[PDB]
Amino acid sequence: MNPKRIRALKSGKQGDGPVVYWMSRDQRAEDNWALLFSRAIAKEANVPVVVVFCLTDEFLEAGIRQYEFMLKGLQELEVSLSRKKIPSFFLRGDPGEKISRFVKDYNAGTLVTDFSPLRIKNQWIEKVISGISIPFFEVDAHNVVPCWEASQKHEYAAHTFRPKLYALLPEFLEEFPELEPNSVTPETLSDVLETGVKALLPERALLKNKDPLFEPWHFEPGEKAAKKVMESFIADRLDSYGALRNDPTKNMLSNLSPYLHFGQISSQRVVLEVEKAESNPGSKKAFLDEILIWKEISDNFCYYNPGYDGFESFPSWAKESLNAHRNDVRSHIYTLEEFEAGKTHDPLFNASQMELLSTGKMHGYTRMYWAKKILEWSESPEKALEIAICLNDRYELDGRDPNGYAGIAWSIGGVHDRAWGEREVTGKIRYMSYEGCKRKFDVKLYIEKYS
Ligand SMILES: Cc1cc2nc3c(=O)[nH]c(=O)nc-3n(C[C@H](O)[C@H](O)[C@H](O)COP(=O)(O)OP(=O)(O)OC[C@H]3O[C@@H](n4cnc5c(N)ncnc54)[C@H](O)[C@@H]3O)c2cc1C
Repeated sequence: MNPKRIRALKSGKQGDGPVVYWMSRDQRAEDNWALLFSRAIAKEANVPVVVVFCLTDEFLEAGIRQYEFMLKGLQELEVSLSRKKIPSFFLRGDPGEKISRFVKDYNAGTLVTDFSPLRIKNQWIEKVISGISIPFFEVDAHNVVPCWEASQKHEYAAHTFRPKLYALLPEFLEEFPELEPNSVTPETLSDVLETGVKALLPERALLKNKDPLFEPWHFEPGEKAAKKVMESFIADRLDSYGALRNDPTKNMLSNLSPYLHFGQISSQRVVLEVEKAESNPGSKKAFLDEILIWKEISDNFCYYNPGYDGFESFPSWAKESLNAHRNDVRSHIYTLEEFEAGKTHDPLFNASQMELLSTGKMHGYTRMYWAKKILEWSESPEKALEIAICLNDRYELDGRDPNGYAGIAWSIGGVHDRAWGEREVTGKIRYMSYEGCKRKFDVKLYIEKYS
C-alpha cells in the first residue's frame, strides 16, 4: 500500500464515524486503490467503510447510452459491495450539497475520493471542501503511476513522458491485495434510471424512421463483462494487435475503453495480465504504449493544463501555425448538425460518424481522421475544438474523459505531436488524407458497414 498513491485535498478534524469513499471515476470493487485505501483507513479507525456515489445534475449533457451503461454497472456494483458488507449510497444531486450533507448526517470520520483531473471534478471538490470539516484525501486509482508522481509538469511529447513513466513502473506496477470485507454489516437504481431516461428521451439519437440509432449490445456493462472483454482480448486479439490496430475494418482493438472510462476495470489489472501473457512482442509493446503511455499522458495533460480544452494549451509552434492560416479560405464549412448527422462530402468522415452514432465507440484510427477533418472544415480552431468535444462527449461511451480532451488536442492542435509539412488552413498540424487512409486499409469496406 504505497502512500504515494494518496494525496491530501484538505486538512480537517477526524470524526469518529465511518470512512466514506466518494466514488466517482473508479466504479469497481476489485483492483481499486481508492477503495483499498479507504478500507485500510477504516480498519485503523475501528469503523466501517461505506461507498457514496453522486448521481449528478449533469447527466442530461450526455445520452441514455452512457447513463444506462454507467447505471447498469452500478447495479452490479451494489451487489458486489454488499457481498463485502460494504453499503453503498447513491445521492441524487451534485456533490457540494450531497456529500457535505451525507458526511454530516452519517457522522463520517474521513472522506476519500478517487482521482480525476477534469474540471467538473475539481469544481465538485471545491464545493465539498467548503462544506466539510473532516480530513479529505484523494487516491489515484486510475493510473498505474500516480499522476502527480509520474512527472512534476506537463510533458510535451510521449518521448519525454515515456522514460519517466517506465522508470517508475518497477515501483508502482504491482499486484492488488484482496479487499477485506467490513467486519460486520453496518429508491432503486432501476427507478433512478427510469426517471433519467424519461428526462433524456426527447434528445435521444433517432433515425428519421424514429428508430433509435444506438445499438446497446456491442459492449455489455459492468465489472464481470469487462473482465471477459479483457480475457477475450488477450486470447484472441492481442497477438494481432500490433499489425491491425490501425485498421478500422477489423475488430481487433481491446474494446476496453468504455469500461476503463467508468473504472469498471483497472488499467493496472489489464497491464498485469498483458505483461504475463505470451504474445508477439511487438503487439504487447504497442498495446502497453497505448494503455500506459498515451492513457496516462492524457491525465498528465489535463492535470497540468487548466486550459486543456482550449486553443491556449496547444504548443506554441501549433498556435503560431494555426494563427498564420486562420484567414485561409476553408474548402468546406459544416455546421455542428451537418457533422453530427454525417452529412459532409467526405464518405469516410460520414462513416466514422455513423460508427460513433450506432455503436458509441468510433475506431481509434478514424477518431484521428474525424477530428482532423473537423479542424479542416470549420471556421476556426476554436470552433473545431468545440464541435469535436461536443460530439465526442455526447456520443462516445468512453467520452467526457482526459483521453478525449488530450486526443482532440493532439488531433486539432498538435498536442504531443510535432510540426509536419505546412499546408493552407491546417498549417503544420499533421494531416490525415482520405487517399492516405485508402492506401492503409479497406476504406470502402468500412464505409459500406457504416452506411
Ligand atoms: C479525437 C480523439 C478522441 C478520443 N476520445 C477519447 C475518449 O473520449 N475516451 C477515451 O478513452 N479515448 C479517447 N481517445 C483515445 C482512443 O481513440 C480510444 O481510447 C480508443 O480508440 C478506445 O478503444 P479501445 O479501448 O478498443 O483501444 P485500444 O487500442 O485497445 O487501447 C487500449 C486502451 O488504451 C488507451 N488508449 C488507446 N489509445 C489512446 C489514445 N490515443 N489516447 C489515450 N489513451 C489511449 C485507452 O484507455 C484504451 O481503452 C480519443 C482519440 C482521439 C484521436
